[PDB]
Amino acid sequence: LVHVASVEKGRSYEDFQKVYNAIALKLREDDEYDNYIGYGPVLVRLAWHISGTWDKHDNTGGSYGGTYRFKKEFNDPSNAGLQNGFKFLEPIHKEFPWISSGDLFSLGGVTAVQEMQGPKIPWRCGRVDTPEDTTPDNGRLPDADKDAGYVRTFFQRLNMNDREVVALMGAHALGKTHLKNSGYEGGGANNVFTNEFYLNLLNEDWKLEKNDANNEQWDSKSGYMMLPTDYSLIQDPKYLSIVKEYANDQDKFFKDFSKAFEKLLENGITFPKDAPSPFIFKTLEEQGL
Ligand code: HEM
Ligand SMILES: Cc1cnc2ccccc2c1N
Repeated sequence: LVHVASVEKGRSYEDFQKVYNAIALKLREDDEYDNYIGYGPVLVRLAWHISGTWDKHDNTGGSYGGTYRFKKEFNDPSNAGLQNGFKFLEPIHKEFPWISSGDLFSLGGVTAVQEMQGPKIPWRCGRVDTPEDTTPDNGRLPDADKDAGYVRTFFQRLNMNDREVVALMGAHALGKTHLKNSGYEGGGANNVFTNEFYLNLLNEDWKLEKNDANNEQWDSKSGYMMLPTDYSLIQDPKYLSIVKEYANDQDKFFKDFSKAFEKLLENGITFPKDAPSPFIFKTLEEQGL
């Protein structure tokens, strides 16, 4: 099963910079969402969930086909809460109806990372909408109540190794869990991309507690939380070494996250030899906007 990137007809960097800018300006504007967190973190999670359905074994799922727009995937219990991200992107799609759904969802995640002061994430266009019958079944996204071995095995299906997994998990610096979405609660309210997830893991005094949904999570008296799968990164000695590395080197974390996130958003896509190079979009701040 082959998905060949096909550039939206006649479009080039400047077109996609315009879409980036529209997303970024709306991120600035709609600042009240989720107790003033803003839409940045949910857009990152949306880009990951539309990509994280991929299966390397048969090339099903993945960001290419934009299948989150269909009911089966939109209604996946694992995706509860992401409708807010979809709704945010609706007026962007109405203004730029030529962009494919997979390109829009993945670009939303790139734009959010960068606008939240994260690393630059090179991004490639050319995902093409596929029909409703290509929508992956529910159950391909990961459970949070599990251990390091589960996490490691899970991510092999996405062709990610230990360093890639630990780097990607650093996105849990962003946003928060919501009891009604996932059965986990808390995590404060950060909307600036940093390596703080790793600092929090190593430096806080963690207690294993039950939340109001009767699920276990790790809590600190400072008011932070970690999912069982988050905490597994310091329980496993291979993951712990990498956590320590990222806790001690912001730039390395940024560079490794950028690579892993681009890879995640491109899994399953065949780029022709004569496709455009990846685009690196300027932030609003870089443009003086
Ligand atoms: C073992 C892997 C992972 C598990 C089990 C997991 C689980 C979760 C859970 C349960 C939530 C809370 C959802 C809610 O209540 O609203 C969440 C939020 C989030 N996840 Fe993950 N996640 C994983 C990996 C990732 C990855 C790889 C990324 C992106 C690179 C990511 C990005 C985020 C973001 C940004 C949020 C916050 C969303 C918000 O504030 O609305 N997650 N994740
Ligand atoms: C501090 C922390 C830890 N884990 C998280 C998992 C998902 C989303 C946000 C998180 C978060 N802010």
